[PDB]
Parts: sequence; structure tokens; C-alpha cells
Amino acid sequence: VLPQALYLSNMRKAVKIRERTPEDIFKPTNGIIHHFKTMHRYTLEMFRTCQFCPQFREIIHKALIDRNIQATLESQKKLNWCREVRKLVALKTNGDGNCLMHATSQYMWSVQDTDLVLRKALFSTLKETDTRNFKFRWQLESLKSQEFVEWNDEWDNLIKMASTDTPGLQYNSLEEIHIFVLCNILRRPIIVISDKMLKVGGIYLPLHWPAQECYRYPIVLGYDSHHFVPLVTLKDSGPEIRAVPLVNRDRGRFEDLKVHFLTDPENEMKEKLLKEYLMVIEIPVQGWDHGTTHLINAAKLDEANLPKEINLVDDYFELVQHEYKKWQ
Amino acid sequence: LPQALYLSNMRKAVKIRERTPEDIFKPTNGIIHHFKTMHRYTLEMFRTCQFCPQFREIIHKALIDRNIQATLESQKKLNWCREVRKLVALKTNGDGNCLMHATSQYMWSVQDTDLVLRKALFSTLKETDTRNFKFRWQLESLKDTRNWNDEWDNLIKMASTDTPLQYNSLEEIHIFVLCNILRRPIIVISDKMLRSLLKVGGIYLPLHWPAQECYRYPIVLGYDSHHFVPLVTLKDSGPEIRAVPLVNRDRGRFEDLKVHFLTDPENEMKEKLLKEYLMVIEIPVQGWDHGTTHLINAAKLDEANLPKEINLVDDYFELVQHEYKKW
Ligand SMILES: [Cl-]
Ligand SMILES: [Cl-]
Ligand SMILES: [Cl-]
Repeated sequence: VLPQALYLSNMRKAVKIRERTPEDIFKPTNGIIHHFKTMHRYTLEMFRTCQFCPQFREIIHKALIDRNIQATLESQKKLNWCREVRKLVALKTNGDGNCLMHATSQYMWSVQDTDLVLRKALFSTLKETDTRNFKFRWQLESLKSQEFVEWNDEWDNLIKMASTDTPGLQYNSLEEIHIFVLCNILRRPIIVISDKMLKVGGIYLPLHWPAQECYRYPIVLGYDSHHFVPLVTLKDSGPEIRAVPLVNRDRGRFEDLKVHFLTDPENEMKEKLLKEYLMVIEIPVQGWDHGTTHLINAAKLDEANLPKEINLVDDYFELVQHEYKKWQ
Repeated sequence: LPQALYLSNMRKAVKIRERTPEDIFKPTNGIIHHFKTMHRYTLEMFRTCQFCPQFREIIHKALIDRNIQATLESQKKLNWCREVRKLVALKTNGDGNCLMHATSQYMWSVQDTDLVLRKALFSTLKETDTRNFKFRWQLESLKDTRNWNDEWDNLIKMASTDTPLQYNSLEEIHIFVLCNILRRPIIVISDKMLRSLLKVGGIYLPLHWPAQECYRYPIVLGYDSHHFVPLVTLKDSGPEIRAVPLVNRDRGRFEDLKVHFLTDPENEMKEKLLKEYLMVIEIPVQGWDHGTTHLINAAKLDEANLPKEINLVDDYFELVQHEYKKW
């Protein structure tokens, strides 16, 4: 009786949201990258389910939450490992090959990229524009691997992969460089939480923009088994800190998340860049010695600001509230 | 495109439903409870001739009960008048509450899935004096040994939300009480054997109110294979007019739709009574006994008035447009 999926909650409002997104894209004449004027500043949060009763939560969780990927990322200690910060939850995402965009769109707007607006914007940048600095940063990162098994064509195909052409799934899968291009279209950092953190895990900064022109709260995604999902903040979950840690525990120490595609001079000042493009806070967490506390960096996460008029989750919630009363 | 109408805006459906029980007025002097404002709303369906057949097909599988539409048209019971706007049958859940689902959709574009209408029928039957309803029903029953009290008790029991199909099926007297709860006539177009070779079909008037206190456009339902659906008017330009005939063809003559549960004096002045509660017009039709045309009575049907704010069909339409432009 609930909606089997989120979008089913108000199919009309979804269409409207989607229809607003192309119009918010500004397309510079002079080669500066096309970018969103306003909508990149939106953030969705998930509503609390604990005040409901078990058979009801199940309905909701089955309907909304990717429980397989949540359990995977949690058991490998990459997701929600830190007791001090608010819980993040994975939302179901279509796994058609366009899931990088479906998850990113959902994180901001509560809809997936089914009209291909984000997908087309990515391809657009990598074909209609020249992309010299992108290719360079990609070469630099590729050559960091201590070994090369014996690449003239590799860049051209990466551009082809971003196309909406059919490959296997409906769309070609995307890779790290596409995430970095995407964060520059959004003027917003993307942080990807995964097991290897094919190395998609880590931090993507909109370096083709001065931080002054960017939104300083990240989009947070989860990645496992070739699949992206958004990892959204669970609402009213104080007193825990609204932030995502910029390190993980690894073999008894804290290890920094990878920052992708930096030049040598940028890499030398990685901490300074992180502090410009995110809101970095230094928080205490328990040590391996129960008698020690450690300070680590974390980045503030945004508060829910997606208005009702364009929020499928609020409508989902009222559906839930109307239904719960019938169950009580 | 969504597979059913309500999947088009689940949030709005709930809003609509949440308004209904608050619109009911419960009197303390014994007068039946009834709707204050929402009984006046009427839904119209949008046209799909502006689309290509493959698309038409998807809209029609989603919205239209084509089985019942085809059955009633093939008997010349539905859409047989050349002068008049087409009516279309919408899909309705067949769970034993379909009388209420179809009535609710006709006015409000949502089904009775909170049981508001069903509960209001059972409430009137169980918790007020129903002496007049019973008397009228006895007269219709008589027009083997009968036990009136046992049978009346059973009809009240059928109205409940008790599982017996998820719910008990309802019959004529329930439609009669319902139209008095809505203060609005209900006209049922039903499947019926050819006279040459049923009883639910006909006109139910809110005779427990003066006509001046009732809405004077009817609710129109179809009935076949024990199932009710709303028959809503199709939006259109001119020149054809919005109406529903009040008689059926019967070979070379016409047969008046049954007017249910009348007392004998009322039945004597039936045409007068129909003109009080409905807007009765005369429409010329081609004759089947000799004679180019004959005038038959028909009732005017309402224009669409269900504001967008509470219209799932508008939202459905806007989805059709978006999804269409893409192809
Ligand atoms: Cl911790
Ligand atoms: Cl450890
Ligand atoms: Cl320690």
C-alpha cells in the first residue's frame, strides 16, 4: 500500500523537478565549463523510521533503502564506522549504467537522472569542450601506479563511455575521471565511500573553480560491486556530529581518504585544498587504547534544504504518516 | 506512464481523501448525515485522439475499463445517441467496495480506499431510524414466504466493512441510501438481457431531501458482471451536448430506465419528479419503427469542475504530455 519505490510517491512532482534542471544549466561562451546556476546547492535527507513499528519499518526499508550495499559497506568498516557522527543511509538506485548520475541526482534533488540531464551534461563537456587540463590530470594519476602492463586510445574511449549510446546494461558504466568532471559541473565536491578506499573511493574537488565560487558541502556516494548509491544523512539524529570523516581506521591507524587528480603542487598542499573546498572540523574519536583519544578531520554535511515543492521524500513521509494512523 | 490513475500523484490522492470525512455533516435531529460541499464536484476525462495508436493503447490500458465499455456499447446502452458527448468507463478495484470506489472516482478522481463512503452508508443504516427506507424497499420488493426483519437486518449487515472479495457486495437499496447521503442523483447503466429473450440499472433520486437542496447533475455509473465503474464524460469541443438518456432503446420502441424505490403517488408523477431532481432535456433520435426522429428525455451532465489542486486526471494528463513530447 506504500510506494514500492520513492519516485512513485508523486510522479507529477518528479517530472517538474526533472524539468527544472536543464533550465538551471548555464552554458558559457568562451570555453568555461557549463555548470548549474542554483540547483547544485540542494541537499536531501532521509526521514527517521524508528518511531514506527517493525513490520512497518520493513515496508519502508524494503521500499527505500539499499540494505545489501549498506550492510556491505558497514561490515567492511567504511560506512558509519565513527561513533561521533550521524548515521548515513544508502538509497536504492537503478543500476542501468547511469547510476553515477542517478545517485548524484538523488542526493541533491530526490529524483534519479532518468531524462539523462546529468549524463548528457557530462558527455557535452567532454565532446563539445576541449578538456586539456582534465586529460593531463588523468595521465598523471594513471602513471602513479607503480606498474604498467603493456595507451594512445584510452582517453578517446573515456569520452565515448560518457555517451548515452547503448553498450551489458543500458548505458556504459562510468569511472573516476567522470566523477571529477561531474564535480566541476556541479561546483560541488563529491566524496565516494567504498571498500578499495577501479579505485573510485575518495575525494573529488571542483578544482577548475576557485572555492569561492563553489558549494562547500559535499555530495556523498557509496560504491560497491560496480554500483553507486547516495549516502544521505538521516534526519534529526543529534547529538551526533553532522559530518563525514576524511580518514578511516586501517590496521590500527587513521589513513587519509585519497584526493583524486591533483597536480604535484596541489598535492603538496592537500590539507589546505581540503579546507578551502569543504568545511573541515577537527573532532575527537576513541583510540585503540581505550585510554587515548585522537583528533581527526571531518567535513560538515549540509542540512536538508530541498523545499517540499520539489521534495519526493516529504511527500513519501506524509504518505507514511497517513498510513501509520490506519495501522494504529 | 503510470499503470493506474492514482499512481500519478499518490500524495494528492491522500490529501483528497483526508478532506472527505471532514466534509460530512452529522445532524442531531435524526436527519441523515450528508456532504456539505464535496458532493458538487465532477471529473471529466481528457481526449487521446491527439496521440499515436501505440500511445493511445497505453493510456487506455492504464485508465479505461474496455471490457465494460465494449459490453455496454454493444447493447446500445452506452453512447448510442448521436447528439450526445461520449462517456468512458474508468477502471475501479473489484473488491466488493466498488459501488463506493466508482462513485468516489466520478466526483473526486480517487477511489474509496479509506472506506469513508462505505462507513457512512453503514453508519446511516445501523445508527439511525430507517423506517422510510424499509417501507420503500418492501414496496419495490413486492413489485414463497418472506421475513422482512430478517432480510432488512441482512442488508444492513452487508453494508458493514466486515470481510465476508474483501467486502460484501451491495445492491439497490444501498445505492438509494448513498444518493441521499450525497444529496445527488445516481444513474446506473447496466448490462441487461435483450427483451426479446439487470435490476440494479436505473435512476436513484435523493427523495429524503427537497430537490432545491440537492445537486441537480447526476453521478453516472456502469454495472456489469457484478462490478461498478464510473462513466465519466469525455472532454470535447462542440457541438454535441453533455447528457445521459433516461430511456433505453427496445427494438422499435423505448423503455424508460427504472426509477427506484418510489411510493405510489410519486410513481404517478414520475416525470414531474425527475424534472425536479434533474435537468431534463429532450433529444431527437432516429426511430426504429418508421419516422425519421423521436424525442426522448435525457438529463444534463455537469461540466468538469474538480479543481487541479484535487484532480488526479490533470496530473495524469500533464505526465502524458511530458512523456509524449519525448516521442
Ligand atoms: Cl569512533
Ligand atoms: Cl583498526
Ligand atoms: Cl590509540
